[PDB]
Amino acid sequence: DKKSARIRRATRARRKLQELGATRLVVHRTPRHIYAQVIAPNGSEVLVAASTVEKAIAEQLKYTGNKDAAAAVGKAVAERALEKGIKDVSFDRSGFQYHGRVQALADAAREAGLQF
Amino acid sequence: GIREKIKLVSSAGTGHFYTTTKNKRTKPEKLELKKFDPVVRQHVIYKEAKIK
Amino acid sequence: MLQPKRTKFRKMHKGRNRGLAQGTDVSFGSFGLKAVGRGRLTARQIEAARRAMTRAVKRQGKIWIRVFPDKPITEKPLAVRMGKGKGNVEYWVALIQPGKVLYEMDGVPEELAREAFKLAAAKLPIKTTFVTKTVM
Amino acid sequence: MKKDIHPKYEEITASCSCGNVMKIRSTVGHDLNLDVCSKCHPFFTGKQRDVATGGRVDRFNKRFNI
Amino acid sequence: TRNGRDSEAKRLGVKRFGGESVLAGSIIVRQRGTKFHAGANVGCGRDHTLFAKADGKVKFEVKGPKNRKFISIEAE
Amino acid sequence: AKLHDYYKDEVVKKLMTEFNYNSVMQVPRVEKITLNMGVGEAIADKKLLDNAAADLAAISGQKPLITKARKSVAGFKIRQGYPIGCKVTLRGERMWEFFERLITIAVPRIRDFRGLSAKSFDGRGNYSMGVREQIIFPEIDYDKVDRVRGLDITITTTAKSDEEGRALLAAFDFPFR
RNA sequence: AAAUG
RNA sequence: CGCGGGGUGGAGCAGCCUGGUAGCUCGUCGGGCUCAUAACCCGAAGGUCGUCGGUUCAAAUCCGGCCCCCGCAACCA
RNA sequence: CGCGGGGUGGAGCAGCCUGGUAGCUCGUCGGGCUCAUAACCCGAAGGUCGUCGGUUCAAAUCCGGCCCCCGCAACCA
RNA sequence: CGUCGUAGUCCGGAUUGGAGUCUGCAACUCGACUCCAUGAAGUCGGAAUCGCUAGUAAUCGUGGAUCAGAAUGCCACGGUG
RNA sequence: UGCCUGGCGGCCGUAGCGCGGUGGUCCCACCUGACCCCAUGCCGAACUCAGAAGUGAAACGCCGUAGCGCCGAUGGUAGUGUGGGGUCUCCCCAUGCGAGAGUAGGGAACUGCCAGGCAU
RNA sequence: CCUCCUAAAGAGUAACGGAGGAGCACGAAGGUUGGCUAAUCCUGGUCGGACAUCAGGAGGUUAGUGCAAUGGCAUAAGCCAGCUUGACUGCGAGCGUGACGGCGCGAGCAGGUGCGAAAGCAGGUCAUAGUGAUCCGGUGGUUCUGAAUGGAAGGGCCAUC
RNA sequence: CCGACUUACCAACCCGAUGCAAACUGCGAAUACCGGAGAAUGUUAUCACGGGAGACACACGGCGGGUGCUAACGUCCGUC
Ligand SMILES: [Mg+2]
Ligand SMILES: [Mg+2]
Ligand SMILES: [Mg+2]
Ligand SMILES: [Mg+2]
Ligand SMILES: [Mg+2]
Ligand SMILES: [Mg+2]
Ligand SMILES: [Mg+2]
Ligand SMILES: [Mg+2]
Ligand SMILES: [Mg+2]
Ligand SMILES: [Mg+2]
Ligand SMILES: [Mg+2]
Ligand SMILES: [Mg+2]
Ligand SMILES: [Mg+2]
Ligand SMILES: [Mg+2]
Ligand SMILES: [Mg+2]
Ligand SMILES: [Mg+2]
Ligand SMILES: [Mg+2]
Ligand SMILES: [Mg+2]
Ligand SMILES: [Mg+2]
Ligand SMILES: [Mg+2]
Ligand SMILES: [Mg+2]
Ligand SMILES: [Mg+2]
Ligand SMILES: [Mg+2]
Ligand SMILES: [Mg+2]
Ligand SMILES: [Mg+2]
Ligand SMILES: [Mg+2]
Ligand SMILES: [Mg+2]
Ligand SMILES: [Mg+2]
Ligand SMILES: [Mg+2]
Ligand SMILES: [Zn+2]
Repeated sequence: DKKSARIRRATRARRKLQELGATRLVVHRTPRHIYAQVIAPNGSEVLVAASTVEKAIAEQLKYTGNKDAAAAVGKAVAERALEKGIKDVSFDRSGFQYHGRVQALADAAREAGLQF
Repeated sequence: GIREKIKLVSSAGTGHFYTTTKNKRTKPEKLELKKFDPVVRQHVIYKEAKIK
Repeated sequence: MLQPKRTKFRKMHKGRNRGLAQGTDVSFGSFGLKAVGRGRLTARQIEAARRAMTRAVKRQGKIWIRVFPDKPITEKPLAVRMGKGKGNVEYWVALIQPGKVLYEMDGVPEELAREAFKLAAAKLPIKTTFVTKTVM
Repeated sequence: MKKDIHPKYEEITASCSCGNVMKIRSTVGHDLNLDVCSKCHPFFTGKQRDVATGGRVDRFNKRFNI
Repeated sequence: TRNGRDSEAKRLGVKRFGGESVLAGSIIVRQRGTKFHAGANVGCGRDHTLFAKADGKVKFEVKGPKNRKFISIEAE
Repeated sequence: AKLHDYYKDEVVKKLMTEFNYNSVMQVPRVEKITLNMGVGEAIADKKLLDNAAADLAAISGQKPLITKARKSVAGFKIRQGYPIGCKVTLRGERMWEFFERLITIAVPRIRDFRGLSAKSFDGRGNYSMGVREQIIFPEIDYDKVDRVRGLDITITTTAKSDEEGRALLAAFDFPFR
């Protein structure tokens, strides 16, 4: 019902991205956690992935489902991408409103050096 | 064919004008649109005028 | 006289009447009158046949009319030349292919049913045959 | 909720004939004085007497005595 | 009669079929709706006319949950 | 909020005792209370609708939405998108407060009140009722009002069965029959 | 102004 | 399109005719009067005075654009 | 057979003119007038708009079919 | 003397529900009257039409006959006028 | 490595419904609160943020189960290209192609990449 | 002129063959960003009834598309809201369709713009009707031309009636 | 006033079974058509450009049809 709606919201942009042939940064937010993964244009494989579910990121933070945490995740993924040589991406906000935590993560990524 | 044709003239001072249709009965007020003046090469305001 | 209540279209193309029929078996009744010949039964004809058979069966046992005159046939008025659009719908036909169970009947002895069908048959334009309920 | 579009909503004291004191949030503004409340209302007490079907035989007996 | 009218034929349909090597911009399908959908390296026009966005071979395929005909161009 | 507090400790407990529920989340709760004024007389003149809206606002501390015709019907002489009714949806603390008002004050003020309909539940928990007079609420002043009007209250709950909903309402000392 | 029984 | 003239209570016409100013013919109601419909009087409801802006103390009255009705000649591929 | 026009209470007419609205004259009914009737005066009622379908939210009204009427045209050898 | 202050009202009383009283063998159809409740229509009436010239019209009450009981009718009587 | 969970795909019903059961350490979901970021043509319902007392009730996931959906042969039938024939509105023969429907049956998906939890 | 069928599964294909529409509309009904999902039915609910408005379930696009028909449409092309003029100017590889006149689709490039955080999208509208060649004239722009020369008139070129 | 109820009555929705459709399709051929590769054969048979035309009344037969009466040496298309 809700998840389905979110998927519906997301999919138009996703299709467009696919038809561009873009290496997309896919974010996923839950009330408790935030997930980020850079996915190749083929769609079948991911390059780098960072989340608050990971023990390295979680141990540093106070609470995992907050704006600061999101920012941290964004930075982390971006650094990984840089290391892997992934510079240019497209932000797949995945049905979520570009606002608050998502937005924060994106901005952090931008700050780190991901070109989007 | 109740929709009369009108001539949007540039505020830039150039003789350039676009042309278009407008239903004058439902819309008495003048049409203003920011359109590209190809002579100045800028997006300028184009106020409505009579086709004459 | 059977005729469609409503129609999608008032007139219809001539078409062709080739192939074998689909309503081939005695489904509802015990006995049937299967069309051997190819042709087209009008609504009138069908009605006549029904009248013939009901009387024969003396309002005893059920009759089904498996065919329906759903195709309108146009006739151009007399002394009118060949142009000027399609003629008006005069009568309605069911196109009949060989194998068509036309009528079905139950609640009757077999001989009587046969007799009834024979009576009916003379009213119809196509050559026909008596058939029975078959297991499988 | 939205800042300006809504009517004023503040806690008021709703006095009653019961002696019951009821602090409630309302759009009234001033202090409220009630006639009846849920505890007061004759639902449990009234509705038995309020129907009053009775009987004719008893009435007959009462007034004539034979 | 009230019947003698019919419009000029629009010459629609698939113009370039499967395996047919085309130049970019070549119209693959003229159609009314999206009877065929634009896949990889195929653009959709304003009248839903599918055209090649790259040089290569036409590749018709059935894709997606709605089982729709997608035309892609594969590069040679 | 008092009634919410009551629910939190007592009503839930009562429900558990009665239906023998496995989960505490399995218990019914009142999701929303929806107030509506259908105002057909608004097509003749706009001000009546406004007045109705104001009344609604006075009744329940929220500013009402002005609902519009889903489809045009000639039988009532209305076109699509005609401002025909007004509606308030109450949720949370405000809703609770409204509920408290309704039972502790407003229902008692109903003229010739001999109970509420027990067989009025839609079949899946959600209760509905309607008042003939808006003056039963102490928010509306008797002298100020020009036109007599009413409204429908719709108590929507999480209850799967109507019986459960009924039970819940009883647990909140709802009048019934 | 005003026909008839 | 160019030019001229008009938009006046429910209708048409005066008041424009160089600002200081809502009358005419009916229409409607009510009253008096008649056998009365009427004739006739008295009394009243009924007009961003095409629309808007400007000059000015003061405009329907002057002017400018704009809208509509009419007339005018004019060519009209 | 073709092209038009129509069917609206008892009757004869309107409206249909760009869809939402039922009007006029006579008649009918109840009073009053006269000894009574007529005329006259007052007050009322009365219409699924030939019929059946269609489309707009909605049809007397627009479109189509069918029934009935009224015109016209139904020709050259 | 006080009150109501132009409202469908402290106007108006119809109608209905309940409780009664009396007359009478007997008050269902079908009496009058009382009490409590209830509180229609009606804001001076279309065409038309009636009475009255003085203690008259208008208005206010009172009595009698007929009568077990049962008058806004009838026949009378006075007041104001 | 094995099971479980989350994300992104491929695939597009042998994958979908239905009925029955099941899971909360983690995850996911509902959830608690909202002065603030932001939000409601009213409403913290949704969107959003700050959170973690409670529960898996709903949802979601998993396991089972032929009430359906779905897939589905072989054979036959229809049609039909070419040639030939007849009783020629339709047929038949030779030769090639060969359905649709139905039947036997299958069938409660399969699978890739990354991440987390618990195990060995 | 458009849609369907006739039309024989590419295109096309006739008849006084069978059916229907157009001679527009819209400064938003265009652009974009963000969000949303329909018809109908049942049950409950003041006035309120077969039919307004409010709930909830069933239902699953049977609805919608500014209008005919066909093909499309949930990624919605359907329905809301914010901000706006890309209903841009110059071009245009390459195609499609026409005997031709023509008509149509078009990625990308230059300039300049709008929406979006960004990727991106935007050269009118879901698409297919809504239209008229040439001549002759009318208006605006343009030093292109200018009959001895300077001007001008007239002509041309671009826009447009 | 809510109505109580039966009886050779017509009957929407839904379920089971039966057909029909040029303007129905949850299916779907044969042919045909478009494109690529290979072989033999064919007087280049193909395309382009230029000189010259004629023709634009067709007829019947076969197969697929519209119209007509599944009439016509009828009529109008498609195809050989
Ligand atoms: Mg068949
Ligand atoms: Mg007449
Ligand atoms: Mg009219
Ligand atoms: Mg008389
Ligand atoms: Mg009407
Ligand atoms: Mg009254
Ligand atoms: Mg006496
Ligand atoms: Mg569960
Ligand atoms: Mg086979
Ligand atoms: Mg098969
Ligand atoms: Mg399953
Ligand atoms: Mg074709
Ligand atoms: Mg073909
Ligand atoms: Mg969108
Ligand atoms: Mg749009
Ligand atoms: Mg549109
Ligand atoms: Mg369109
Ligand atoms: Mg000429
Ligand atoms: Mg010179
Ligand atoms: Mg077909
Ligand atoms: Mg010729
Ligand atoms: Mg010829
Ligand atoms: Mg020929
Ligand atoms: Mg033939
Ligand atoms: Mg011969
Ligand atoms: Mg022939
Ligand atoms: Mg011939
Ligand atoms: Mg023929
Ligand atoms: Mg031939
Ligand atoms: Zn109290």
